[PDB]
Amino acid sequence: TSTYGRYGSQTPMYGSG
Amino acid sequence: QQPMIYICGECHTENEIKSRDPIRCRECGYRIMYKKRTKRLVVFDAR
Amino acid sequence: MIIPVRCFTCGKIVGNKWEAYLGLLQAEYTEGDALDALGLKRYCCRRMLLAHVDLIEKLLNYAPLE
Amino acid sequence: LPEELNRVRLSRHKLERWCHMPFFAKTVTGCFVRIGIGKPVYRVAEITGVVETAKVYQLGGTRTNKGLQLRHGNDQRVFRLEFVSNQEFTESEFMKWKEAMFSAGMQLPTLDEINKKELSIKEALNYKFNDQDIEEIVK
Ligand SMILES: [Zn+2]
Ligand SMILES: [Zn+2]
Repeated sequence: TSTYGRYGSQTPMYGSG
Repeated sequence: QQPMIYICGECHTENEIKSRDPIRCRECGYRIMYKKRTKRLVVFDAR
Repeated sequence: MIIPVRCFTCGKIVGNKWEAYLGLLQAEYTEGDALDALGLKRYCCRRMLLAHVDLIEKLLNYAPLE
Repeated sequence: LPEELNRVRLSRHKLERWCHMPFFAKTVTGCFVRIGIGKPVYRVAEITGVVETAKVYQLGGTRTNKGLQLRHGNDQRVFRLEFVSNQEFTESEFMKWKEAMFSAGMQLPTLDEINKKELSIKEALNYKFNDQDIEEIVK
């Protein structure tokens, strides 16, 4: 149960904001 | 590696509770909390 | 608490008729005509829609989350 | 080597278990993260300290508004815990980070430093919550 990543959950970028 | 996952009373939020720890929920803070369903082979006969 | 699936005495399926019974009572129909409009001839199956208490609503009032 | 450098890489899943734990400026200060700058290029930055931003954002289930004062050689600016990626330090990214460290003049941390710092997170993960920290966490 350390890091159940299985990639990820769509990580946001800085400049897109 | 089972951290004994518990369920809060009103918030119904999962909490990881180990031995020698107070039984309180990760937010708000209450004193009532229940367990989760077992992982065994719960098989009934529709009789 | 909830509508049974079949009549205890006869065995006819009555579970699929509580909602329709409520609707027919809702529109204009009364009980004595609704029961035979649904297709319940024997008097043994008619208690399932008359004697049944709907306690599942009160149970659902105690929603676990949200 | 990149493999030895990824041991202390704080992924996005581990940071969700220390959003309100005390001593956040001691165990976290020293590790490296793959902060997403952005198109798919990434830049490794050093954790100088901890800051607090005025914008509140939700990260999956939980939600935190705290910042992270990072620095990549000389260029430093405020960042957020939501832009961090779970990918490991690639060879190109490792070479870029090494070049940036060499150009900035900051001495590369010794291998023993990382070896003794990686145990901090492991020891903090299994930390028994016996003291009066639950109240601060809930508050
Ligand atoms: Zn609590
Ligand atoms: Zn009947």
